[PDB]
Amino acid sequence: SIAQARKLVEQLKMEANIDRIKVSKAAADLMAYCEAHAKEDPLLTPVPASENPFR
Amino acid sequence: PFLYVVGRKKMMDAQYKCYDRMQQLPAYQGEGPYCNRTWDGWLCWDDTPAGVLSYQFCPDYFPDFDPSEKVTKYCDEKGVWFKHPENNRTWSNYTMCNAFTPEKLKNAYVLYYLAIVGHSLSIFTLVISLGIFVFFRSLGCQRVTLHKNMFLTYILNSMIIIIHLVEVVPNGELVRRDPVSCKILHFFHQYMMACNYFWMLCEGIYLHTLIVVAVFTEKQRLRWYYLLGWGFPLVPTTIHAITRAVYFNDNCWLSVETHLLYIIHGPVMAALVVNFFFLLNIVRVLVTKMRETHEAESHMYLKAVKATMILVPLLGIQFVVFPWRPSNKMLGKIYDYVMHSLIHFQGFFVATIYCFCNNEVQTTVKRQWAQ
Amino acid sequence: QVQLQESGGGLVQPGGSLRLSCAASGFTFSNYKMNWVRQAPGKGLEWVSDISQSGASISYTGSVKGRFTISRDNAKNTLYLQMNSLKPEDTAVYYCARCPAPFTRDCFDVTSTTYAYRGQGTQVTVSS
Amino acid sequence: SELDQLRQEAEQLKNQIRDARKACADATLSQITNNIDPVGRIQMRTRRTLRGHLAKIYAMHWGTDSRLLVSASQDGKLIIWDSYTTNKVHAIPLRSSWVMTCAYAPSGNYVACGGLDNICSIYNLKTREGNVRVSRELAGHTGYLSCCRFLDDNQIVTSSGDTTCALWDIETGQQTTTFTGHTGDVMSLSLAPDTRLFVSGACDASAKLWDVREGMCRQTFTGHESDINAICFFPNGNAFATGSDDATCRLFDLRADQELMTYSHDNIICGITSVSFSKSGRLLLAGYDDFNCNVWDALKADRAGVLAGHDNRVSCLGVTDDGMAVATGSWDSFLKIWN
Amino acid sequence: DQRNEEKAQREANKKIEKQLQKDKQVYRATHRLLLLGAGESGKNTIVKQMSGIFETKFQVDKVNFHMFDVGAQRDERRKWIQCFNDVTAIIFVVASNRLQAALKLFDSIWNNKWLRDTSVILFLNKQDLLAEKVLAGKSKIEDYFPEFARYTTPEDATPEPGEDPRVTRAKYFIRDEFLRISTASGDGRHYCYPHFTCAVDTENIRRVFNDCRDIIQRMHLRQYELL
Amino acid sequence: KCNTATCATQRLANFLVHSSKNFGPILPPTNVGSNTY
Ligand SMILES: CCCCCCCCCCCCCCCCC[C@H](O)OC[C@@H](COP(=O)([O-])OCC[N+](C)(C)C)O[C@@H](O)CCCCCCCCCCCCCCC
Ligand SMILES: CCCCCCCCCCCCCCCCCCCC(=O)O[C@H](COC(=O)CCCCCCCCCCCCCC)COP(=O)(O)OCCN
Ligand SMILES: CCCCCCCCCCCCCCCCCCCC(=O)O[C@H](COC(=O)CCCCCCCCCCCCCC)COP(=O)(O)OCCN
Ligand SMILES: CCCCCCCCCCCCCCCCCCCC(=O)O[C@H](COC(=O)CCCCCCCCCCCCCC)COP(=O)(O)OCCN
Ligand SMILES: CC(C)CCC[C@@H](C)[C@H]1CC[C@H]2[C@@H]3CC=C4C[C@@H](OC(=O)CCC(=O)O)CC[C@]4(C)[C@H]3CC[C@]12C
Ligand SMILES: CC(C)CCC[C@@H](C)[C@H]1CC[C@H]2[C@@H]3CC=C4C[C@@H](OC(=O)CCC(=O)O)CC[C@]4(C)[C@H]3CC[C@]12C
Ligand SMILES: *C(=O)CC[C@H](NC(=O)CCCCCCCCCCCCCCC)C(=O)O
Ligand SMILES: CCCCCCCCCCCCCCCC(=O)O
Ligand SMILES: CCCCCCCCCCCCCCCC(=O)O
Ligand SMILES: CCCCCCCCCCCCCCCC(=O)O
Ligand SMILES: CCCCCCCCCCCCCCCC(=O)O
Ligand SMILES: CCCCCCCCCCCCCCCC(=O)O
Ligand SMILES: CCCCCCCCCCCCCCCC(=O)O
Ligand SMILES: CCCCCCCCCCCCCCCC(=O)O
Ligand SMILES: CCCCCCCCCCCCCCCC(=O)O
Ligand SMILES: *[C@@H]1O[C@H](CO)[C@@H](O)[C@H](O)[C@H]1NC(C)=O
Ligand SMILES: *[C@@H]1O[C@H](CO)[C@@H](O)[C@H](O)[C@H]1NC(C)=O
Repeated sequence: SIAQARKLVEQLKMEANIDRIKVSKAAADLMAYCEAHAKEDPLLTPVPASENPFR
Repeated sequence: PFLYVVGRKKMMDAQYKCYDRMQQLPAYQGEGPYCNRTWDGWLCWDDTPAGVLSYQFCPDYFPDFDPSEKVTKYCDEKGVWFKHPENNRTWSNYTMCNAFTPEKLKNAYVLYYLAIVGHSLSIFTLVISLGIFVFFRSLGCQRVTLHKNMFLTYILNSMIIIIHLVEVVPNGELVRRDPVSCKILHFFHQYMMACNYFWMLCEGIYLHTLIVVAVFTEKQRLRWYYLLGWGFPLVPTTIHAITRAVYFNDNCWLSVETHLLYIIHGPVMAALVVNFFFLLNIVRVLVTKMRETHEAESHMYLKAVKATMILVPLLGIQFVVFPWRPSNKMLGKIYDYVMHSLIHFQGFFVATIYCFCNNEVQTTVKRQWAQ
Repeated sequence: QVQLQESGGGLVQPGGSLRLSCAASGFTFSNYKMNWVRQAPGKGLEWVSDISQSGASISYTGSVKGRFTISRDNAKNTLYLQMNSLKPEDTAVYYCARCPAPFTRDCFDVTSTTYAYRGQGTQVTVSS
Repeated sequence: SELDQLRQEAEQLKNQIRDARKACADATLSQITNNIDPVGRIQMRTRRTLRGHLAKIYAMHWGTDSRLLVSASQDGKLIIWDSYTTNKVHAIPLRSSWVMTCAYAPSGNYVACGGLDNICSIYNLKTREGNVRVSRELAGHTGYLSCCRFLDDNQIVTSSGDTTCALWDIETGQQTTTFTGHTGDVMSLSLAPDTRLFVSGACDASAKLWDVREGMCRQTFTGHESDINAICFFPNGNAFATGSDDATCRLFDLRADQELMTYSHDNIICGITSVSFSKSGRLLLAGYDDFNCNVWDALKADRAGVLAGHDNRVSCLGVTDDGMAVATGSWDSFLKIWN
Repeated sequence: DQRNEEKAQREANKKIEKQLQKDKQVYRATHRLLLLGAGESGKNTIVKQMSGIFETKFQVDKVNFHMFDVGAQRDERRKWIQCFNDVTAIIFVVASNRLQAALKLFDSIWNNKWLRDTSVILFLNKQDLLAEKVLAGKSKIEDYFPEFARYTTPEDATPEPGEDPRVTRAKYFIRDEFLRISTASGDGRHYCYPHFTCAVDTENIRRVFNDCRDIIQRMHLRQYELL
Repeated sequence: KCNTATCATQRLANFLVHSSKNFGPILPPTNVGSNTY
């Protein structure tokens, strides 16, 4: 249990020292991506049977 | 008329048989005078003591004569047969022989509308049941496949029976003419009736091959069931029609007096008796499994009777346990009310048990309703 | 993250009493069946006792029946084990083990050597 | 003792990570998307029903052409379907019937599968004779194969019940890189769009972001209460969604390094078996043990529609590359295409 | 060339569907079994009597059986055990507190939502090893199972003629330990078939055949709402 | 005469066809009066 613990602490140090942006900023990029590709999403807006290969 | 020729032959048969019987029996021995033996136009009477009313069954010469009723002939105390007061001639009493009394007609029309309603209710429930098994493909299996064919026999047999009882039975003009078109409907009625009974045997063979013998199975071939249910009933129906068209060619083949009918009913009675032995083997196997799980004796009986009760309409067991109408008048009336209900509502019973009350069917259609 | 932290234990004379506590966090405590497991020195993990979600169904291993009492408090998100009449064979590291899935009758893998939903344990030593 | 020092040393770091994540949580996603219009009622209909599998289906994967798809059933068969005409293109008998995953190569020339045999088998679809045959058997995992995804015709990443993920060289058949760190069975993986990173979900209620080139774990995501059964990247590669046995779906952001949204409801008490995003990422589709698939509004955490045309546990689902249709596999041995 | 393109697809789909009919008959003819047991339960010797998973094939009365045993898989079973929800039966081998661990595993298998419709064939193995320990009397079952000291041999028991009541009561108590779990739930969808077995017994394969016949027979009776 | 249960429907049909019904009896009713035997 000693050797497994040295790697757990060493891994936690790598994940601790990372650059984190604000959640409001992160939520803004996800919202901006959906609106930018909203017209390109057939599941969000169903196309007529002429463009639907399954019909 | 052909039935007239049939009626005259039986009279001539009994006339010569009575002429020979009167020569066989010796003279009577009694202190008081005895009415001498004689043959009236229809029946044979032996030497009768004076002041005695003699009873005898009614003959079978005419359709309006009921062979269950009694013929009476009175011998006067002076030793002479009773004479009718109007004409003063030797007279036998045949007034009770009438089979179409207002009371007997009322009992028959009750059975008549019992058949029309039973087959109507059967068609409605079996068409819906057959549609459920056809449209819901998830229910599909070998058991459902045989049920579909079993359902169709009940549907076609019920439709033809309604046509026969509505378009042929009431129309006396059509029957008196005796066309080939009503003998055609009889061949189809008999074929679909025999197909119906032999598909009950197909269901029994398949279920007895699941529960009792070759339990692992999974290799059953429907081909032999299709040939037994749809194909073989053509053998006795064709043999019967040939002998009927040759030997007993009555109006629209409606008579049940000829023994040629046992060409079809004989085999179907043997097929349902086999279904009875399948039932006993399946209930016995079932009982041993309730004993292996140590089921209570009270819960063992209510589930064995239930399993027996739901297999009776499927296998046609009612035809085997009550295969003979009693001679007694009161018992015959109860037999008619019981057997006609079980016969004409059998298709409705099968559709209600094996489709409507089936747990696999219910959860399948209930999920689609919520969908 | 799911965290189970046991407390209590230590050195106790043979025949004494001991009460263990398991503070849970990171999950809906009331939705999970809880377990107590222990690992004797040199031996493998073994199941001790469990308790249902509402605390109605309670089971014990045969060696501790009549001596151990398990209980839970869903309001405080805590699991308890009242150890009475302790014997030297009871010396082991006792672990608080949660069943893997909520709203389940079965409880798999709680005695596995690498089970994730299990605390770090508390040492109980019964010796004179 | 020495164990207490290292165990407490790890405890101090978890507080530092939790405190750093709390500092970035100034506002939640539910508040930023409070003013956007809802997607309304999403009514999708079954357009195709793919029949032919004998036993329960465990996995499926769309081809990059958005027309062909491969499905894996525990009867020991890989079937490649033409979703347009429902015709079967290939029927591949498997050596081991206990297959738990399948993958379609992006080039369309290969498919992969694996399961309780602990082997990822590669099948060549473009054989000269015209009969699909095994091209490579990738052994080395000490546990069942749970997921596999092609990086290209020569590289594939696998996840296994041995708590590890591995990168394979198909030509050599050796593990180029082994990804360790999970403490439970890894159940699913999802490649980033640029194939530079990938995320994995495991039975330790945690998800980890891995670097393919370096082989190390960049970030570890927590928040689920039970085993994570499914994972899928957001189309931009900056977020991912997970489905767990805790009857919830969660959205995690890489740059924020924390959960952003939880997709749950009081009626749902069954685990999630599969997750996938729509083309724009606005819709989050999820398969459930209750035989139904729920369409969630990924931005507003509201349920938008239900795909309830299955009679058994939904085991897998996938959205085409062009976003035109969604395929659902289930334990009822049928695959359905929804539009 | 639109017609010729779709024509070859229908012809290729025809050859596939023809092959799938032959595989369907074989798949439905074979009965699949999952063999579970501890490391020292004795299941390895039973495989000898006849990789992540091992396969064993044997035929009894023209019936094919496909038995599977887990190989290189971790002791965490809650995920991979779901693959065996459609097997004919689970063969659970138990060495007659290792016994308590088998009871807990049996309880999880019996109560798992995906294994609710799966019957279990229970092999109470090591019956000759169990007999020797009871005749000696050094190790008492009452220490690990306190309710055994008040246990009484059932009336329906059928022990061997050459067997003392100490061994008969001991083996039947272990059987009731598992039967209490099996009869507590199920509501008649699956059943437990316990057998006092030995690793060298030749009736083991016949016992699996008889239980599978009983399993299939009750499955047919359930489809007709007869039982 | 077919007396089995499988002949019950036919017996009802054969009885009703000989009753007068709509167009009259198939055969003339039997006279059982003083003039007859
Ligand atoms: C509750 C949900 C399910 C509902 C299911 C319903 C199924 C159908 C029920 C129909 C009920 C009405 C039947 C009417 C029969 C014809 C009417 C006609 O006037 O005859 C009346 C009666 C007496 O006739 P008569 O006066 O001798 O004629 C003399 C004729 N002359 C004048 C020519 C001589 O008919 C008799 O035959 C009585 C028997 C009627 C038929 C059976 C009725 C019971 C059906 C039970 C169905 C059970 C279904 C259960 C479903 C849950
Ligand atoms: C629809 C209305 C009619 C429904 C009719 C249902 C009939 C069956 C329902 C009851 C079934 C259980 C009882 C059967 C009768 C008694 C059998 C003998 C006594 C008995 O139990 O014998 C056992 C051994 O099996 C034996 O000795 C052989 C048992 C063989 C049973 C065969 C059953 C055939 C049923 C056929 C039905 C046909 C219906 C036709 C309309 C040993 O018992 P024990 O000594 O351990 O304990 C006895 C405690 N009292
Ligand atoms: C739950 C609702 C649905 C069901 C409703 C049931 C209603 C029950 C009550 C009404 C039953 C129908 C009406 C009575 C019919 C009686 C038929 C038998 C009596 C009888 O006449 O016996 C012989 C004919 O049957 C024979 O030749 C013997 C019978 C054939 C036996 C075949 C093997 C049966 C095995 C045992 C099964 C269980 C039977 C009891 C259910 C002799 O005829 P005859 O012309 O000399 O008569 C002269 C006058 N009596
Ligand atoms: C979907 C929900 C679940 C559904 C489950 C199944 C439900 C089944 C329902 C029953 C279907 C079959 C029975 C048909 C109706 C009953 C017929 C009884 C006899 C009958 O004709 O009744 C009256 C005559 O009765 C009499 O003169 C006395 C007759 C006494 C003996 C009756 C024996 C009946 C045996 C069969 C019963 C079967 C029950 C189901 C197993 C009618 O004549 P009327 O009133 O005009 O007469 C006036 C005289 N003055
Ligand atoms: C009312 C009168 C005119 C009916 C005369 C008999 C025939 C015109 C029909 C009636 C019912 C038919 C049967 C209804 C159902 C079937 C099952 C069918 O096989 C299946 O359903 C298996 C799957 C398939 O092949 O579709 C083969 C034909 C057959 C025997 C049919 C053969 C032709 C039959 C005997
Ligand atoms: C009153 C008249 C119009 C009745 C005419 C009835 C015929 C149309 C029926 C009677 C027998 C039937 C046959 C009975 C049995 C079979 C075998 C059956 O075989 C299978 O379906 C194979 C099943 C398998 O083995 O897997 C195909 C239909 C067929 C030829 C049936 C075709 C329709 C037939 C000739
Ligand atoms: C003799 O004196 C009377 C004979 C007969 N009188 C009638 O009242 C005949 C009754 C009419 C029968 C109608 C039944 C048809 C129903 C079939 C289908 C019903 C349900 C199916 C749903 C799909 C006469 O004609 O004189
Ligand atoms: C399971 C319940 C179904 C109820 C269905 C109700 C209607 C069924 C059809 C009834 C037909 C009755 C025909 C009567 C004919 C007559 O009296 O002459
Ligand atoms: C479903 C049953 C239909 C029964 C139809 C019976 C009448 C049509 C079949 C016979 C047609 C040829 C004989 C017609 C009568 C005649 O010869 O004048
Ligand atoms: C048109 C066909 C004429 C000849 C018919 C002969 C009689 C039927 C033969 C096949 C009977 C099959 C009975 C079931 C057998 C089984 O289920 O194994
Ligand atoms: C299904 C085939 C038979 C259908 C019914 C056919 C009826 C034919 C007409 C009645 C029989 C006439 C006499 C035929 C034999 C003879 O010439 O003596
Ligand atoms: C299984 C085959 C059965 C065949 C049955 C054939 C019956 C033929 C009967 C011929 C009539 C015998 C009695 C004389 C009747 C008459 O007078 O016409
Ligand atoms: C399946 C078992 C029975 C098979 C044989 C059935 C024999 C039926 C015999 C009928 C004889 C009819 C004699 C002439 C009767 C008449 O027309 O008056
Ligand atoms: C399953 C077998 C059914 C048998 C049905 C038999 C019906 C009764 C047959 C005889 C009726 C009485 C007349 C007999 C005349 C004679 O034997 O010569
Ligand atoms: C003219 C003869 C008519 C005979 C009618 C009854 C036929 C009964 C057939 C029963 C078949 C039973 C087969 C048992 C063996 C099996 O299929 O496994
Ligand atoms: C009745 O028969 C006897 C024969 O012994 C005969 O002597 C007598 O005259 C007969 N009487 C009548 C009225 O025929
Ligand atoms: C004939 O029989 C009937 C019925 O039994 C009876 O009422 C009548 O008195 C008998 N005699 C005559 C001459 O009708």
